[PDB]
Amino acid sequence: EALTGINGDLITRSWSASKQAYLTERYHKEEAGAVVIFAFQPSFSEKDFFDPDNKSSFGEIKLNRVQFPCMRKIGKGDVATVNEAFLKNLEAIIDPRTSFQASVEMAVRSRKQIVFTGHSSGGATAILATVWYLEKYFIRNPNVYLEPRCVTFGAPLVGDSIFSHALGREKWSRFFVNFVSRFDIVPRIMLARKASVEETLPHVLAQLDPRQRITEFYTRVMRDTSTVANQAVCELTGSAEAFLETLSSFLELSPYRPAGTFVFSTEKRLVAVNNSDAILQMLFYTSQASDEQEWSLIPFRSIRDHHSYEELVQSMGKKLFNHLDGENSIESTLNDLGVSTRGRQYVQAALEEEKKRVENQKKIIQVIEQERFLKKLAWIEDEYKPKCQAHKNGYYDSFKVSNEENDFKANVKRAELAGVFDEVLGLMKKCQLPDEFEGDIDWIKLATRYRRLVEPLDIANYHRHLKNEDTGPYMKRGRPTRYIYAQRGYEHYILKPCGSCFWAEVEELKGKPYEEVEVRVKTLEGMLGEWITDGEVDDKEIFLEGSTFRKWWITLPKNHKSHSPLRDY
Amino acid sequence: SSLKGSALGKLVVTSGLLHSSWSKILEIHNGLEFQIHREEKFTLVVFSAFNLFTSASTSLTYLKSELLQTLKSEKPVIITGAALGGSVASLYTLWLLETIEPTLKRPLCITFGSPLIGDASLQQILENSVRNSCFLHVVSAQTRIKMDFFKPFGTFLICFDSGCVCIEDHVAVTELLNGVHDSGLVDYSQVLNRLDQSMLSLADSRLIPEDVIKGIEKRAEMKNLRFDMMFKKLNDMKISMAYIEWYKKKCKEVKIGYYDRFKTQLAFPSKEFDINIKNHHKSELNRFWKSVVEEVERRPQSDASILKRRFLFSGNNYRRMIEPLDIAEYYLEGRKEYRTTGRSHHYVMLEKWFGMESILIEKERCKKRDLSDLLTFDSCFWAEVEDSLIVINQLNTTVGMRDDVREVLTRKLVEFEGYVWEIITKREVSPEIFLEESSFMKWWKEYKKIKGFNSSYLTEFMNTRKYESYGKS
Amino acid sequence: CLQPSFDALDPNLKECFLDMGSFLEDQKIRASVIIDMWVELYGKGSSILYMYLEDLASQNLLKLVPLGTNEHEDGFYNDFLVTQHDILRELAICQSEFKENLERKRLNLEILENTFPDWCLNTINASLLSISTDDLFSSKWLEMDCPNVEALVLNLSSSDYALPSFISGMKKLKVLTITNHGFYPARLSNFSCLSSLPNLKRIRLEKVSITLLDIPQLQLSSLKKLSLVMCSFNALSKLQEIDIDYCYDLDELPYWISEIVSLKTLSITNCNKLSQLPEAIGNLSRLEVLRLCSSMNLSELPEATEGLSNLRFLDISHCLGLRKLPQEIGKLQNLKKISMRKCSGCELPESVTNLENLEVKCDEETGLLWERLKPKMRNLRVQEEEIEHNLNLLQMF
Ligand SMILES: Nc1ncnc2c1ncn2[C@@H]1O[C@H](COP(=O)(O)OP(=O)(O)OC[C@H]2O[C@@H](O[C@@H]3[C@H](O)[C@@H](COP(=O)(O)OP(=O)(O)OP(=O)(O)O)O[C@H]3n3cnc4c(N)ncnc43)[C@H](O)[C@@H]2O)[C@@H](O)[C@H]1O
Repeated sequence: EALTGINGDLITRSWSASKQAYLTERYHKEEAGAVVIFAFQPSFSEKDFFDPDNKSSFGEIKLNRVQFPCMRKIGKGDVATVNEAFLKNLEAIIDPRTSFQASVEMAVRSRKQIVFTGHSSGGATAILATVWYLEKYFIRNPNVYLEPRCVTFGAPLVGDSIFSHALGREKWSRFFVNFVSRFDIVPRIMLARKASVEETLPHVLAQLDPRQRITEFYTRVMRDTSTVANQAVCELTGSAEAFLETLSSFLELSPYRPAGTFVFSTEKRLVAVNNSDAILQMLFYTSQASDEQEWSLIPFRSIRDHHSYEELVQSMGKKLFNHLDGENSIESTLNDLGVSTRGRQYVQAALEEEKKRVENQKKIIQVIEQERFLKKLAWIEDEYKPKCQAHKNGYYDSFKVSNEENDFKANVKRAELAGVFDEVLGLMKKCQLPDEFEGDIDWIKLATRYRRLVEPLDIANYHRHLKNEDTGPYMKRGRPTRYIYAQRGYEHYILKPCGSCFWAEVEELKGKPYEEVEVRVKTLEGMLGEWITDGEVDDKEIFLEGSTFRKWWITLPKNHKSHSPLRDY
Repeated sequence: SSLKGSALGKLVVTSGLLHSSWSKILEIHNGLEFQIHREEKFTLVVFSAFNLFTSASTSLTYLKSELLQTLKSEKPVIITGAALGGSVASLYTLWLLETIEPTLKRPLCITFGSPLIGDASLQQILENSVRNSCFLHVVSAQTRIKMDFFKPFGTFLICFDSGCVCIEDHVAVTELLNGVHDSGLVDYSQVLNRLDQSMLSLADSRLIPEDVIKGIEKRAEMKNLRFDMMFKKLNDMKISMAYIEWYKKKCKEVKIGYYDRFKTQLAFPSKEFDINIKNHHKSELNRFWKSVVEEVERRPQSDASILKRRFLFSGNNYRRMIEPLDIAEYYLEGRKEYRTTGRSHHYVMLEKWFGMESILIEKERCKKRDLSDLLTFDSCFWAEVEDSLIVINQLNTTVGMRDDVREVLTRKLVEFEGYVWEIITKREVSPEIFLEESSFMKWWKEYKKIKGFNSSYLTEFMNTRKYESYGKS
Repeated sequence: CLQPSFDALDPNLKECFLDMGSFLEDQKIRASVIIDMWVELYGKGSSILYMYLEDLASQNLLKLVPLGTNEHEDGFYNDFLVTQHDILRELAICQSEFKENLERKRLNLEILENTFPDWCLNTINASLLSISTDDLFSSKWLEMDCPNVEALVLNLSSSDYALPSFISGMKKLKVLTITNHGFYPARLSNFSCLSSLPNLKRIRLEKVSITLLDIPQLQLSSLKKLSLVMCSFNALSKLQEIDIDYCYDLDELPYWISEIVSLKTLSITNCNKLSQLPEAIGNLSRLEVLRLCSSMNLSELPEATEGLSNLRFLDISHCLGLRKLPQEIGKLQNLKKISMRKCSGCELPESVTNLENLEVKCDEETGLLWERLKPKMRNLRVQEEEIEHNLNLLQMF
């Protein structure tokens, strides 16, 4: 109850509700004191795992950005990928006809600690329901809305690497728990291809439903999972990236990745792993048989252990509990589960890569916490800008004329900042920084303060040397990705409950017929009015006599200047 | 590490390429053998030594055209072969890779123990290139290759009694193949069956000793840190370029260009600053950009040999700003024909790499902009000017000339002034050439006396004192 | 104004400020010349004179600008630059105007194209007199017997200049200053005159082209320091320092420099045409400091550095050409400081594991490279400093 946070009473009640929900093919609501449990009904059919309308080799559909805003990478922009049938069942049970939303609202009104339980196919819907409840009510106020838990038994994989990254960034991975046994085909059935098991699905699915082909089915599943297990560690280590690129397009792998806390179970021990990558390697090695006699009865035992989840509840306290990631001496606890020796080093490397990532984060924060780094920003914001404002010009045109000597200092302590910022960006892009680092408010504030002070000088340097004539406009191509990353991060941080390119527009509208740039001029005049008050652009520099914006507003026709909102001069 | 190679070998053996390749090769076996087998997933053909390749040159060209037409459909094609068929297929794919674009599907050749003799000179061009990624050699543990001058190229999949591991280092492949070649060739079908049985097995031992993996691992960190140290040196190279920019800006104040100033202080060293500009802020940039060009040409940073735009965008400015300083040193020694014989390689490489992507851009120009800080688009411009001077003096010093050499030198002067007016009309040259003590005005003064009765619109533009308005608002 | 500010300063500081007016007006002088002049003339220490220079810079009397990232070391003040304003120089020269030419200690002599000053004919008892020659000067002046001269400053402007004869009349001259401020390397001759003066201690030569072996032919024992700046190339018993800076035609160092046993600091700075060093440099006995800064064409260092027993301070610097270090440095026990800034192409030999008690000053990458042997070496005080990209080199443009 330390590395997970769940007691035995909640597990017992959730298991009882999941067992009782096997009837009527509907969700069962059970209220006890403060806890309100919702047990989703399982579905055992060939269409429940793979959607008939989907024509891809794997059940895949990109999440709609309107429904799930937080399930995306704020840097790249790639949305997550989930199963289609589970999502369809989710919006089917979420419709007002099923009255699930009313029950959820009634439970969130007075009760607290809402937990979601379900069986094999019920856990797949319970995970998505917990995600929906987190994105609807929890994201508004973490203190008002109690932390919703989720306990599933043998549910298959539902999200991909993007889903796990989005869960880890918002620190929501501590609310999901999935119980998996040593021999269970359901948690590992989604990694197999739809065409590989197209014939064997209905028979084994009807057999696993309560109330010769199995061997080939299990062999195909394990063979399809072995490729993913090997490619995962090959991409994590980076060995033979060119060979991986050559062999990647030849075959199609399932992008499903385990998400949330997993609790492996057996006769005597209860191992819990919190690493997203380690579980993928552990599943294949735990499903393996040591000798041929165990492999002979491997399918008959795997199809039988899928229902033997009631013993886990009664014998929870008697079993040994240990954490793999936090505690050391993983040799004994990994050998007791059944993993061989060669998988132990794979698991240890998958665990040590996270420690190396944390060490890289510590190095980055120690580098940015120095005084030499902040000295450049201090000199820029306290020495150069005020002394340039003292004259009859701004720090934008003074950097373009480059008459005095301080402009060389601005160039050097702008390139020196751009170098380290691009280094940090390349570190965070190549999967070398933790998922929470981008969610840190300190890094967001630092990136915003760096952008709002360096991007004007960057545009001045870009336009003062006529580089736009050879590299096209600055806004289209020629803008560093660090500014876009910082802008998207700041927007997602302020909108979870740009003005920096303002000059980049003024340089484009200058020297153009007024009849052609009507909409652009008026849109800029409408936007900078709020860009002044929110803090993106400054009111003093743009309104000086020597500023380029004043000359651009003067050269505009008097008809537009009379009705212009920014009439200050 | 060793387990990473074992995981790669397990992936490629469970993928099912080797079984189908061996089966198809032996079925074609059951000179030069050409296969036109087409599959729904990917095309797999078996080509089963210089004379044999040269004899089928027409068939090789036809097959290369067919393979290009097939790869145009975004379909991967793999060429395999027997012992000699492996070398034949390797030569064929090495010849075809030059025409095949890296953006399209790259052809992958898979050979089962083909002994080929290729000297280290051929291995040096593809030391870290992506060509090693095309060829995959799988050999038995007992079978080896006896090579003294030959160097192994490409990834080598070495199989053992249990499993197979891939080696991506040439030194490790040479160390493993240090023994003499084995005349006996075992059946690869039994080897594939044993590899499949080992992949089905839960445990697999590590056959590579620590001395083999040690050198590979320690070379890994240096070959991976060279990239990032160049990435971080780009920033102080930018500062050196800023130093040179400020030097040029200060030199502009005096009525003389920076090219002529460099040329005159190279012969009369003084003032203690041009020495630092020449020896400190110039050699660093040259060495760094030469290394960057060599590394990008060897191994691409992205597809289709596309280096990062941050690198090439700055390399273009570097070339356009530094090449005249090298032209000065080249022509001061007395050498001629710089644009053809004396031009460096990395300059032309950067020019081609910028011209490739210079079409997709949406650039547009307006005449009202100030061109004072504009850089000359043709960096070899000065390389022509000096040449014309070598002609002009040649007309005055040597008396008793044959009139035909006079005529061809007059034609050279005419084409030179035509090119000058062409690049002036398009506004593609810097206005620092019209300075008082600039070399262009000296050339014009030397050419005005020789021109005489002949007249052109360039002469009128120069005499009317309209060159002052050029490049200004 | 000027007189009250001069009187408010220290007496020694005021005398040094008054003597600083010997240089030409609106000129750019390096601090080493003034430092050596004040050390040999007044006799005070070099550190306290550097402190006096800093104090005069604090009072805005003179302008001191550094041109090198290296800090103020012991005996190395060549990178720094000291310029004076025209008004301050005129105010300093205006003092002691009532005193006669021979009565005043500091004198200024201005020469014409062919005419000579009236004071050059008669004898002058001044200890400090400077002669300024234009380009048209043919070294024709009246003879003067002035044995009291202890400091002589020459401002050359001719391509072919002849040394005056009355230098042989001088008896207790201590420093010689020859600075060619023309447009071409000046040619000099008639060196035997300086061979007659037996009390010359420090000789400085700027922008004068003379043959190298004519200096040992002088056979002067009193000489202690020799400097050569921007010069296109048992006799020396007490010569201790040889400064060769900014020589562009220096392909190889001459052989006579190696034969002397009394050198202790051999500085080779900004010599970008020298790629090889002779082995005879290892025959030197007591070389304390061996500077090779900014000589970015020096390929590798000779083996004879192993023979350097008392090489305490080895001021290596941004030498890009350096690619190899000697195989045995550990035999140099007295070595204390090594700077490897911007020069990482050379690989640290195994001998670095042997020598201990080193204060290494390098950059980030060189510091990280040296940190590989940090657990092996004992108490290696690796220090990483900062580089300040300044634009002060645009004054000597
Ligand atoms: N004509 C001149 N006349 C006189 N002096 C000159 C001249 N020219 C240079 N100097 C001097 O050279 C010094 C530096 O040279 P200099 O030439 O190196 O000049 P600077 O680089 O310091 O400044 C250039 C400005 O251009 C923007 O930078 C982006 C961005 O940084 C990167 C992608 O960014 P990223 O997205 O992070 O890269 P990736 O992640 O790899 O993208 P991916 O490949 O898709 O993955 O491209 C860069 N970029 C875009 N366009 C250009 C371009 N036309 N030229 C060079 N870089 C470009 C940014 O506004 C910067 O002010 C300057 O200080 C000058 O003193």
